[PDB]
Amino acid sequence: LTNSEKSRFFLADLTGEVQSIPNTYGYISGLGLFRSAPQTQTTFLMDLTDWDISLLDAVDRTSRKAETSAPERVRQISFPMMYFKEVESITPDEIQGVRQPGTANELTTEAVVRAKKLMKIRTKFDITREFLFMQALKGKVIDANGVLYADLYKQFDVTKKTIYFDLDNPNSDIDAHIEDLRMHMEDEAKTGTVINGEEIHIVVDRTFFSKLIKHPKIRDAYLAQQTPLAWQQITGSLRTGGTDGVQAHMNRFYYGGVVFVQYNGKFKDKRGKTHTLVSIDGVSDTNVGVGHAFPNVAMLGEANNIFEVAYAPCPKMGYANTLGQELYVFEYEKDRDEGIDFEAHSYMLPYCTRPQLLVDVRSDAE
Amino acid sequence: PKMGYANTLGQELYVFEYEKDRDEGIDFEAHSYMLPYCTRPQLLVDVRSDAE
Amino acid sequence: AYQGFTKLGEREPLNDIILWEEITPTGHSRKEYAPVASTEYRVGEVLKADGSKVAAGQEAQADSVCIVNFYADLQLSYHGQLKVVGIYRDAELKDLLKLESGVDAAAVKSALKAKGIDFVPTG
Repeated sequence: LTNSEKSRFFLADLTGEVQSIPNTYGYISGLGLFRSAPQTQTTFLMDLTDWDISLLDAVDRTSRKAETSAPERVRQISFPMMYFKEVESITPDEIQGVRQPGTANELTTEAVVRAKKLMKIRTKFDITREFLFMQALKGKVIDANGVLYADLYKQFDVTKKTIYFDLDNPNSDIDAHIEDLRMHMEDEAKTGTVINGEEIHIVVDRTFFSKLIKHPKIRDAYLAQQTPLAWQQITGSLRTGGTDGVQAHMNRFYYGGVVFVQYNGKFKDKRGKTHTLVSIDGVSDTNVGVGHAFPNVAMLGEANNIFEVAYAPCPKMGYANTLGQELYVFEYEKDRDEGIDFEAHSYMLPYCTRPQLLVDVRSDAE
Repeated sequence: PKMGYANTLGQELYVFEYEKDRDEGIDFEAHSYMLPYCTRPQLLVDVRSDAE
Repeated sequence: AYQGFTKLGEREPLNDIILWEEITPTGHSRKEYAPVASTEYRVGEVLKADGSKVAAGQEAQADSVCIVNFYADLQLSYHGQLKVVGIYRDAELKDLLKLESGVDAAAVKSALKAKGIDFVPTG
């Protein structure tokens, strides 16, 4: 029961309230790829040791001559970490007099405002974490502003690998490119163990997935099948799996021993420019599809995990030299009952210890 | 206009006591947000001691 | 860093290049030098008679091969020794050689081979 329009003396009804929460994506965060590695200091080091092998050259017996092998190579690297701080304040003049949306004549309290502010802060930090994880998956950790914090390829002295699927050409060998991507991980892992290249994640965008599932070779291959998989993929829901941040079921496609998942995650920064999670810095031709292939968790084993995220303490008066945390929230009151201050801190870095395994994928031809 | 007092019934006088940093002293503050009015101003008439 | 990568350095070469040497009570193939000026020695660098590294055009006067890691700032070796020791007599080292800029290896190897220092192939 609130004042009607046009007249302050007659009444109308206020049925309810509709809200438009922004879309948020958390696929990479929910994947569980980046194991948590709490940290005490502000920087962490790492030792890199490797050796090489060669073939013996035949040497004659009577002239007693031999061969030798080069010694090992040991290096060391260091990592800085990003600090995120976000401040929010509550004041009496945004509570006094202001009316609670969706209600006729009841007033906003401090509790609802505080709850909504904290929820927005936590959501912002979650989407920032997801964007950082995706950037680390790309192999280069670029901040939303654009500043470089850790270039994994130069740090480990490796070169990025990209594969051109050439989905436009009807005669393209999809099997050949899939096999190349599959064998690249096995060849460049160099962990000393036995690698299974079929255990990888291939995350592509909308255009790449559309061009892949509509290729004449793939469709003609799956149409001439009498298996339930082909029936589902051709005439059926292409949305198995999922539980994405927005959609309940992500698009995925089985062609070889690998799967292609379509990820639509995108965010905006303060400047207004959008940040598509599945993208290549530089490419924007609109008609080319891009993707990112990274090793599965169960490929190198749990003993050799390559996806870790660090956390170090905030610079507060009593948190020094302690284990890091996902997020710190602090309550500070303004003097003279003038309001309440909020601060949120998070000091993290996602990184990959084997950046060579992060393989890029494109839909155009080289 | 202070936290914990917004959207509350007003009083004749609001007396507050604030402690200065480092026990330097005590800060006071007196607030009063008031306005008197007469519902029937036609009953208020001025009388003067001089002719028109 | 502002450049994107921080490389704290590479481990200095280990004293493992020696495969065989004339083992004698006082040491036969090893001689000690006076560390010249502010000079940073490492394992496998070819030295002259005075103690400085061989430069381009000075290949014929190759006197020995350094087998210690010296530090100019500390004026001490990596084992806390006051002098720098090289290999100048009958011995057999590996191909690992920290040559200077613009100095050919073949002239250095032949000069060392004249004194009885042999180099083995390394894979």
